[PDB]
Amino acid sequence: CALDPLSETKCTLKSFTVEKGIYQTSNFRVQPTESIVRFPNITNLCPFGEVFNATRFASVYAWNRKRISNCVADYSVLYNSASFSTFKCYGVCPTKLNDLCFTNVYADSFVIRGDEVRQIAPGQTGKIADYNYKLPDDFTGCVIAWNSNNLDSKGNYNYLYRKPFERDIYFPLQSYGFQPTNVGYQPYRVVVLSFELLHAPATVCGPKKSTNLVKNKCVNFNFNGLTGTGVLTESNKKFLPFQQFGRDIADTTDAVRDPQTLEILDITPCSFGGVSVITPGTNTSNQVAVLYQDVNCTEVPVAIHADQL
Amino acid sequence: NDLCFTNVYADSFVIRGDEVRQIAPGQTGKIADYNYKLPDDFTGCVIA
Amino acid sequence: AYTNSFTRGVYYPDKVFRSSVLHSTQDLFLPFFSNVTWFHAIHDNPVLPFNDGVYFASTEKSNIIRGWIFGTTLDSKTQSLLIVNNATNVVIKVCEFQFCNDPFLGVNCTFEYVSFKNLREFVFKNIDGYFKIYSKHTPINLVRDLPQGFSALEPLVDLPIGINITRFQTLLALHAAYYVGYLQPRTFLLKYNENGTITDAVD
Amino acid sequence: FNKVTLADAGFIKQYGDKFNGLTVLPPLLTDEMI
Amino acid sequence: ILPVSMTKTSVDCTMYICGDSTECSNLLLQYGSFCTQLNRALTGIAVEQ
Amino acid sequence: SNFGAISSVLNDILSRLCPPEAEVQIDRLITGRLQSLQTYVTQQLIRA
Repeated sequence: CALDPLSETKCTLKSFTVEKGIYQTSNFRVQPTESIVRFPNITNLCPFGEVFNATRFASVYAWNRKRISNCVADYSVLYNSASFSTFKCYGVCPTKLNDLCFTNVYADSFVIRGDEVRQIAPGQTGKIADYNYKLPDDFTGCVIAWNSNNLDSKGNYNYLYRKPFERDIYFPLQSYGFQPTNVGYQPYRVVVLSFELLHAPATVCGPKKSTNLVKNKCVNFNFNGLTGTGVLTESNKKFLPFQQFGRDIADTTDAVRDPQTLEILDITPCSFGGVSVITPGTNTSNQVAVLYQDVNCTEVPVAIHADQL
Repeated sequence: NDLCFTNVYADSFVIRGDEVRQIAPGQTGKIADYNYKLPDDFTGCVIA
Repeated sequence: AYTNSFTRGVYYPDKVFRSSVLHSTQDLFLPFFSNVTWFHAIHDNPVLPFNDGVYFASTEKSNIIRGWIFGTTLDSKTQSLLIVNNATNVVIKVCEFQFCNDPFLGVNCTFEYVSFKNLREFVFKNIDGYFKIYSKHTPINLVRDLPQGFSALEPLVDLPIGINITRFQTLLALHAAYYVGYLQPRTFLLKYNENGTITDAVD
Repeated sequence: FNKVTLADAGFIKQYGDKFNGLTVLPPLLTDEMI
Repeated sequence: ILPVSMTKTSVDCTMYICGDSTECSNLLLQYGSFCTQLNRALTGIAVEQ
Repeated sequence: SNFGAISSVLNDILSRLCPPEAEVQIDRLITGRLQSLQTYVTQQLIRA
């Protein structure tokens, strides 16, 4: 089906005979494309070396929240770390965190009983989740939890427990009997990373190297974790200085600002299903003509990527 | 017991109990990359 | 005193370019044809509620209005956002301030930042703990009132400060007039032109 | 011909030269042939 | 005054539904001939104008 | 429109998720965008 326009037509029709006519053809042509990557120029490393190694994490009635910002974020080191007994993620899958890139990231951290780790999931119901650490039902983030029975047990009744991300302080306040001989009654340390995916400028971005920028070819791009397959072309769109991206009538992305050089690129999809094949019957000839729908003839090799065909 | 396969393969090995979490089709982690990854469309059983 | 704000107090809802399109958006907006409380800075700066958010404007020839305060108790029990322009640049803090009995500018801490004939318009909102500021400036030729016409306020700065704000006050240079209105959850239809600029709106 | 007009997206935003697979094909008879 | 024709639209249903994603396009093949019969219907409408 | 997916943008789902969950989110967009096209083509056939 990728051989020639008549083969693309025979495969569009699911037929070896083609009757006389003009046929608007489904794509089938081979689509090689090169990756392109872009992120802001920044050199700080994110403080996970503080957050995951602090001498004591907080009690889960009054958990502590750390803002991560303005840094390169090696989530691959966290995900490779032997320290973590479980590493859930929701709205993101952890392998993608090194390609992905965020405005801020919030780490919430505390100690709980090991059986309570199952309650740290989106919109959960239970005697910790419904009372002092509720996650949103639309939470986008990772939950990282491990037994700390070597660190935090003594038991160690200095560890205590009592809406989404709410904090509150007679009180229902209670203590944990953390002793080394306790399997579910162990202390577990936990960190919860919440990702701020808003369309404002990103500041917390994975250690993935920005490529050179390729215009006028079909590329598999990434700008600040916004990906796509498309041709990039520099454009005359008058972005106001606060605007980072541009959208079509469909609200699909039509343009982007490069984060390293503040030029505006239009995006165009590579496919070009705008091909029609003019044929006499295959009983008359295998000769065809091709109509490239509403393109200028000098632009045809660029419209169809004829060097890759 | 109602079913009849063309071949069956038993993959037999030892890991730490905490890492048995990683032996599933959609899973990720150091077992599920550097030494033993299942297909994401795997048909079969995992026994541990 | 009061005055009726016309089509004023509209702002760019997101950091996205759109052009030659009509876009419906739901957000905290000042309603059209709505009463804003009017105060002279010459011949006061009382405390106001913040409600869901604030539209603030000053009509000027003098730069007497120079800053703002936001918080809950405003008495060092908790963080309070202080914003001042020092006549060279903007300076911002969220410290546990113990403010004066009648605050003015002479002619613990966490977050900090450093950067009638005219009308200066600003919007303050505090969604998800992000204190978002929007801005616009224009010439005018009226001492009494806001102009009957449209211009969209564009982002000044965004501060991830997390304060549970419920109260507000302005700051004056002492040894001009200003207007206060409250934002409300409203659907607006916005008219983005070829230059990606919001040129009109429907409440 | 002056009394019928376009103001649509599109239709006019495409026809005045959108790329989400949608296209407008020309008629076979041009208005000069009609 | 009588209507005689309408605008001859064509929608590439793979680029509408899947937007140049190969991952989506492989999932859209599991719906079979829904996409080709949408293109067939709009082609019949367009030729009829 | 989302049609019940995490995002209406097909490239968000592909840049954020791995295949086992990305295919569940994309299938909501495929189902709703295919229904959106069937509704358009049906009403264009009646209008034609």
